[PDB]
Amino acid sequence: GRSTTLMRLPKRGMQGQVPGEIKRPRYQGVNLKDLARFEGEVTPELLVRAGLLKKGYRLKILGEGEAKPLKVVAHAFSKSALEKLKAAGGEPVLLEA
Amino acid sequence: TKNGRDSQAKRLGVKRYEGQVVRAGNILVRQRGTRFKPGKNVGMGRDFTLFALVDGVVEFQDRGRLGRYVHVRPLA
Amino acid sequence: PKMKTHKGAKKRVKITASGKVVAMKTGKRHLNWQKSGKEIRQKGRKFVLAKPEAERIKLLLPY
Amino acid sequence: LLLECTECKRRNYATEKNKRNTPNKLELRKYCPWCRKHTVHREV
RNA sequence: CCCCGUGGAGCUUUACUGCAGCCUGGUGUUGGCUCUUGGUCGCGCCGGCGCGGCUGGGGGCCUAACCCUCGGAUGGGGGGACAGCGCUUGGCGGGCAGUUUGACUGGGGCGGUCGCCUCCUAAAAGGUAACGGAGGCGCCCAAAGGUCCCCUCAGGCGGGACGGAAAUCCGCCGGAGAGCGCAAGGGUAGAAGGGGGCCUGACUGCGAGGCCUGCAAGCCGAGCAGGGGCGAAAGCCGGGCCUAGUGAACCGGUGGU
RNA sequence: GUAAGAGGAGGUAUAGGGAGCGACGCUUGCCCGGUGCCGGAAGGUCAAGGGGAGGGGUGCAAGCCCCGAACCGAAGCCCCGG
RNA sequence: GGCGUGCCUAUUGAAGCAUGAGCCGGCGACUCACGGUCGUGGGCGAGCUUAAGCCGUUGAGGCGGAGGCGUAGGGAAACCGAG
RNA sequence: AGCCAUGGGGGAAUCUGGGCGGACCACCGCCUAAGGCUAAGUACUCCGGGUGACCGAUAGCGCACCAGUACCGUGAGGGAAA
RNA sequence: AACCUGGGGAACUGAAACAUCUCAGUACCCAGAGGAGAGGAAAGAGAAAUCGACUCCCUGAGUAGCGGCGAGCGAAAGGGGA
Ligand SMILES: [Mg+2]
Ligand SMILES: [Mg+2]
Ligand SMILES: [Mg+2]
Ligand SMILES: [Mg+2]
Ligand SMILES: [Mg+2]
Ligand SMILES: [Mg+2]
Ligand SMILES: [Mg+2]
Ligand SMILES: [Mg+2]
Ligand SMILES: [Mg+2]
Ligand SMILES: [Mg+2]
Ligand SMILES: [Mg+2]
Ligand SMILES: [Mg+2]
Ligand SMILES: [Mg+2]
Ligand SMILES: [Mg+2]
Ligand SMILES: [Mg+2]
Ligand SMILES: [Mg+2]
Ligand SMILES: [Mg+2]
Ligand SMILES: [Mg+2]
Ligand SMILES: [Mg+2]
Ligand SMILES: [Mg+2]
Ligand SMILES: [Mg+2]
Ligand SMILES: [Mg+2]
Ligand SMILES: [Mg+2]
Ligand SMILES: [Mg+2]
Ligand SMILES: [Mg+2]
Ligand SMILES: [Mg+2]
Ligand SMILES: [Mg+2]
Ligand SMILES: [Mg+2]
Ligand SMILES: [Mg+2]
Ligand SMILES: [Mg+2]
Ligand SMILES: [Mg+2]
Ligand SMILES: [Mg+2]
Ligand SMILES: [Mg+2]
Ligand SMILES: [Mg+2]
Ligand SMILES: [Mg+2]
Ligand SMILES: [Mg+2]
Ligand SMILES: [Mg+2]
Ligand SMILES: [Mg+2]
Ligand SMILES: [Mg+2]
Ligand SMILES: [Mg+2]
Ligand SMILES: [Mg+2]
Ligand SMILES: [Mg+2]
Ligand SMILES: [Mg+2]
Ligand SMILES: [Mg+2]
Ligand SMILES: [Mg+2]
Ligand SMILES: [Mg+2]
Ligand SMILES: [Mg+2]
Ligand SMILES: [Mg+2]
Ligand SMILES: [Mg+2]
Ligand SMILES: [Mg+2]
Ligand SMILES: [Mg+2]
Ligand SMILES: [Mg+2]
Ligand SMILES: [Mg+2]
Ligand SMILES: [Mg+2]
Ligand SMILES: [Mg+2]
Ligand SMILES: [Mg+2]
Ligand SMILES: [Mg+2]
Ligand SMILES: [Mg+2]
Ligand SMILES: [Mg+2]
Ligand SMILES: [Mg+2]
Ligand SMILES: [Mg+2]
Ligand SMILES: [Mg+2]
Ligand SMILES: [Mg+2]
Ligand SMILES: [Mg+2]
Ligand SMILES: [Mg+2]
Ligand SMILES: [Mg+2]
Ligand SMILES: [Mg+2]
Ligand SMILES: [Mg+2]
Ligand SMILES: [Mg+2]
Ligand SMILES: [Mg+2]
Ligand SMILES: [Mg+2]
Ligand SMILES: [Mg+2]
Ligand SMILES: [Mg+2]
Ligand SMILES: [Mg+2]
Ligand SMILES: [Mg+2]
Ligand SMILES: [Mg+2]
Ligand SMILES: [Mg+2]
Ligand SMILES: [Mg+2]
Ligand SMILES: [Mg+2]
Ligand SMILES: [Mg+2]
Ligand SMILES: [Mg+2]
Ligand SMILES: [Mg+2]
Ligand SMILES: [Mg+2]
Ligand SMILES: [Mg+2]
Ligand SMILES: [Mg+2]
Ligand SMILES: [Mg+2]
Ligand SMILES: [Mg+2]
Ligand SMILES: [Mg+2]
Ligand SMILES: [Mg+2]
Ligand SMILES: [Mg+2]
Ligand SMILES: [Mg+2]
Ligand SMILES: [Mg+2]
Ligand SMILES: [Mg+2]
Ligand SMILES: [Mg+2]
Ligand SMILES: [Mg+2]
Ligand SMILES: [Mg+2]
Ligand SMILES: [Mg+2]
Ligand SMILES: [Mg+2]
Ligand SMILES: [Mg+2]
Ligand SMILES: [Mg+2]
Ligand SMILES: [Mg+2]
Ligand SMILES: [Mg+2]
Ligand SMILES: [Mg+2]
Ligand SMILES: [Mg+2]
Ligand SMILES: [Mg+2]
Ligand SMILES: [Mg+2]
Ligand SMILES: [Mg+2]
Ligand SMILES: [Mg+2]
Ligand SMILES: [Mg+2]
Ligand SMILES: [Mg+2]
Ligand SMILES: [Mg+2]
Ligand SMILES: [Mg+2]
Ligand SMILES: [Mg+2]
Ligand SMILES: [Mg+2]
Ligand SMILES: [Mg+2]
Ligand SMILES: [Mg+2]
Ligand SMILES: [Mg+2]
Ligand SMILES: [Mg+2]
Ligand SMILES: [Mg+2]
Ligand SMILES: [Mg+2]
Ligand SMILES: [Mg+2]
Ligand SMILES: [Mg+2]
Ligand SMILES: [Mg+2]
Ligand SMILES: [Mg+2]
Ligand SMILES: [Mg+2]
Ligand SMILES: [Mg+2]
Ligand SMILES: [Mg+2]
Ligand SMILES: [Mg+2]
Ligand SMILES: [Mg+2]
Ligand SMILES: [Mg+2]
Ligand SMILES: [Mg+2]
Ligand SMILES: [Mg+2]
Ligand SMILES: [Mg+2]
Ligand SMILES: [Mg+2]
Ligand SMILES: [Mg+2]
Ligand SMILES: [Mg+2]
Ligand SMILES: [Mg+2]
Ligand SMILES: [Mg+2]
Ligand SMILES: [Mg+2]
Ligand SMILES: [Mg+2]
Ligand SMILES: [Mg+2]
Ligand SMILES: [Mg+2]
Ligand SMILES: [Mg+2]
Ligand SMILES: [Mg+2]
Ligand SMILES: [Mg+2]
Ligand SMILES: [Mg+2]
Ligand SMILES: [Mg+2]
Repeated sequence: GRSTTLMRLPKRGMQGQVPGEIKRPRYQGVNLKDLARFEGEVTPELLVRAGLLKKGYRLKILGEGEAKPLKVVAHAFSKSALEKLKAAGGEPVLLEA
Repeated sequence: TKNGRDSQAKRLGVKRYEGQVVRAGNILVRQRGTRFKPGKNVGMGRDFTLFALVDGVVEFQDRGRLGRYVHVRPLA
Repeated sequence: PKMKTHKGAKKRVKITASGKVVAMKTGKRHLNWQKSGKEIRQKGRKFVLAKPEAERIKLLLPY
Repeated sequence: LLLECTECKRRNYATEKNKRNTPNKLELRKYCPWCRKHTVHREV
């Protein structure tokens, strides 16, 4: 009946705009721990065919886990993620065009 | 008439007591003026709020002329 | 059918990865004029709520 | 009167309160910006 | 009847907000000739004269749009680029329409009050009601702030040119009955009070841990890093002895990354 | 009545609408500050629109586009009087 | 002979001079759809699951991964990522 | 605040044409307004049939029965029992 | 009977008052179509040097966004189908 707890305030900037959302590339965080699970040649094709991509626009391996030896084609690598695979594998970056 | 008036209670006075274990910074006692003085390992703020500076036990020490002091004896 | 997310509360409250609800500190935009540097700084950060935290959860549910 | 101090050769403000008629027209008190450290702050 | 419900309806107006209606500028329907003032482009002539398109305005005449009318007239008469009508401007606008018109309250109305601080009520923790008793706040200050050093009252009695209940000065007694910007209270001279010297920590980036608390909010804060002030230094400074001096969110203003 | 139109009236200020008072007799005083209505070619304010000093965006450029001062702009309200 | 103030409702309080009910029979009030949250029975597991629809059947199922939830968070965002 | 549509005013060009890609400008790309027609997949159920962890005469349609009837109302309309 | 298309178009109610807003282009009045009706071969979509009429279902998605940024309201591209 009083001022709802709506007394809190919208910091959220970019909260909207007439034409709406901007089409920008979406990077899916995929950990190299689950990546090391299977072995061969990991590419976006495989991770989406069965795993943790789900048609997400881009792939970006990263984080905890221990890197198996293999070529890992991704669209982006974490600085720390580039270390694990460099220490026993190849760093195949993304496309470009 | 013209009376019904009063500022809400401030809930001051002795917050911690002698023989109580205290962390670092716990307000030991909130007060109006200097009803209590600082002491060993005990600072105070703008409102005369007394609060621990170390970890330990509270103790009160009356000293007639000087007044009433409160300190914390460190230990671990 | 299909609860609608309360937009007004999404536009001002993010739910944490665990289950907590965070939001910005109140009273920092208007009342201001000259308040201790402590105040305006204390007001910069975000906090957690309590019981109504569960209330607000029940809106951004599909979210 | 609500006062606001500016920084020299820069763009920084600060909370203040000047006096209208009371003996106080300008404000030449020093202060500390974020860029570098310590520079005089005029009223403006 | 009476009260209550964020019920209804009829009615009122200088309640709010529309609407019809009426007034009004531009423009379309909308045309001709002429006189007069301002402008405008080119030329003949020393800011002005002569010519044309375009004109803005003002006065006049015209007829063929448009309107009225006359023995059914492809016409005559009257009016006439006005009126009417379309779009658009602003204004008057209970004729009409939709609604608003707080709560507490020893029934309601009238009166009074509505948030913040101090004291009492309050029953020796905290808390605690009444249209209980009694007062304040919606500010003030670049010195009334920081720091260094220095000084200590009010009053009573005695004594002193103006003055003496009380100006100012010397003396003796004088632990706080003064002062602390302002209410009250707690506190305080072993300063928080009075006075100088240097200065602007009425800094930025933070915040261990607590008081208070239904939520939100309010409150205290050591210590850390940066750069700085006062002091030989240990050290103090993140505004004023402290408790009031205020306003969630929304919408919008100005300056920056 | 949206309109066409109709009532007014197939009437014409000795008529038609509105308002108040209310046969008839004797009478109907003072106050225009406020409100209303009436009058007032000046002046103040005022919308669209006309105007365009000056300013901005972009482009290699000619340009395109936007912002905008003075000044001309009704009724209304202010003002003046009944 | 002993004892003994109807039922319901509403209430601080009802046998109440508070409400409702002449009596009987029948009718009569917490449901469903979608989404949500907790619990619970069970299937599978870093995976789990299908929607329209197509094929079959005529009280038969199967197919269909498009898509959804989950495997990473933090920040307004750019971005970064076990931070 | 674009795109689409258009009541009012101004008012073009025919591929060196013209519209669009969220103000505007340049760049890159898209599409060709101001004429018309076009089956199927889709909606519904007065009508026929089939089926029901649908009802069984206070139910089920208002009507299992000569019911939109009797009766009611100026009328629109209301509307049983059995 | 209902379905459909166009022209016109409410209020209760919600917002715990109410005026924008909501109810809702719903109710309903009207004109027209037919076993359907509408729509329909890009002056399209919108970021892929990609798609390729129209309708219908699943999804996208309670997303994007709109909003006294209240109450609420709520797309499209794309993907799976007829
Ligand atoms: Mg309120
Ligand atoms: Mg009281
Ligand atoms: Mg009190
Ligand atoms: Mg301090
Ligand atoms: Mg202090
Ligand atoms: Mg955690
Ligand atoms: Mg702002
Ligand atoms: Mg202010
Ligand atoms: Mg400060
Ligand atoms: Mg900051
Ligand atoms: Mg989702
Ligand atoms: Mg109420
Ligand atoms: Mg009501
Ligand atoms: Mg009412
Ligand atoms: Mg009402
Ligand atoms: Mg009415
Ligand atoms: Mg008025
Ligand atoms: Mg109207
Ligand atoms: Mg009109
Ligand atoms: Mg006009
Ligand atoms: Mg007009
Ligand atoms: Mg004209
Ligand atoms: Mg003239
Ligand atoms: Mg002329
Ligand atoms: Mg003249
Ligand atoms: Mg001239
Ligand atoms: Mg000239
Ligand atoms: Mg001349
Ligand atoms: Mg001449
Ligand atoms: Mg001329
Ligand atoms: Mg004439
Ligand atoms: Mg004529
Ligand atoms: Mg004539
Ligand atoms: Mg004339
Ligand atoms: Mg005219
Ligand atoms: Mg018009
Ligand atoms: Mg108007
Ligand atoms: Mg209404
Ligand atoms: Mg209403
Ligand atoms: Mg009341
Ligand atoms: Mg009374
Ligand atoms: Mg009153
Ligand atoms: Mg007192
Ligand atoms: Mg007490
Ligand atoms: Mg007490
Ligand atoms: Mg007690
Ligand atoms: Mg109590
Ligand atoms: Mg009393
Ligand atoms: Mg001084
Ligand atoms: Mg002072
Ligand atoms: Mg002073
Ligand atoms: Mg004396
Ligand atoms: Mg004396
Ligand atoms: Mg003397
Ligand atoms: Mg003298
Ligand atoms: Mg004192
Ligand atoms: Mg001090
Ligand atoms: Mg002194
Ligand atoms: Mg002083
Ligand atoms: Mg000093
Ligand atoms: Mg804390
Ligand atoms: Mg709290
Ligand atoms: Mg304070
Ligand atoms: Mg240095
Ligand atoms: Mg301090
Ligand atoms: Mg103070
Ligand atoms: Mg001081
Ligand atoms: Mg206090
Ligand atoms: Mg609001
Ligand atoms: Mg009309
Ligand atoms: Mg007539
Ligand atoms: Mg007649
Ligand atoms: Mg007559
Ligand atoms: Mg008359
Ligand atoms: Mg009269
Ligand atoms: Mg009389
Ligand atoms: Mg006489
Ligand atoms: Mg008279
Ligand atoms: Mg008279
Ligand atoms: Mg007289
Ligand atoms: Mg008058
Ligand atoms: Mg007047
Ligand atoms: Mg004038
Ligand atoms: Mg203009
Ligand atoms: Mg112009
Ligand atoms: Mg220029
Ligand atoms: Mg110019
Ligand atoms: Mg340029
Ligand atoms: Mg000027
Ligand atoms: Mg005028
Ligand atoms: Mg006058
Ligand atoms: Mg017996
Ligand atoms: Mg009870
Ligand atoms: Mg009885
Ligand atoms: Mg009774
Ligand atoms: Mg009763
Ligand atoms: Mg009952
Ligand atoms: Mg009875
Ligand atoms: Mg009965
Ligand atoms: Mg669903
Ligand atoms: Mg459910
Ligand atoms: Mg829960
Ligand atoms: Mg479950
Ligand atoms: Mg089990
Ligand atoms: Mg579905
Ligand atoms: Mg087959
Ligand atoms: Mg089949
Ligand atoms: Mg069979
Ligand atoms: Mg997640
Ligand atoms: Mg870590
Ligand atoms: Mg047009
Ligand atoms: Mg041509
Ligand atoms: Mg040609
Ligand atoms: Mg040609
Ligand atoms: Mg060509
Ligand atoms: Mg050509
Ligand atoms: Mg664009
Ligand atoms: Mg190219
Ligand atoms: Mg296109
Ligand atoms: Mg064509
Ligand atoms: Mg078909
Ligand atoms: Mg049938
Ligand atoms: Mg029977
Ligand atoms: Mg029977
Ligand atoms: Mg039959
Ligand atoms: Mg028969
Ligand atoms: Mg009957
Ligand atoms: Mg009858
Ligand atoms: Mg009936
Ligand atoms: Mg309404
Ligand atoms: Mg509301
Ligand atoms: Mg009402
Ligand atoms: Mg609508
Ligand atoms: Mg319509
Ligand atoms: Mg068909
Ligand atoms: Mg067809
Ligand atoms: Mg067709
Ligand atoms: Mg068509
Ligand atoms: Mg067609
Ligand atoms: Mg389409
Ligand atoms: Mg369908
Ligand atoms: Mg769904
Ligand atoms: Mg919207
Ligand atoms: Mg809407
Ligand atoms: Mg709608
Ligand atoms: Mg699709
Ligand atoms: Mg498709």
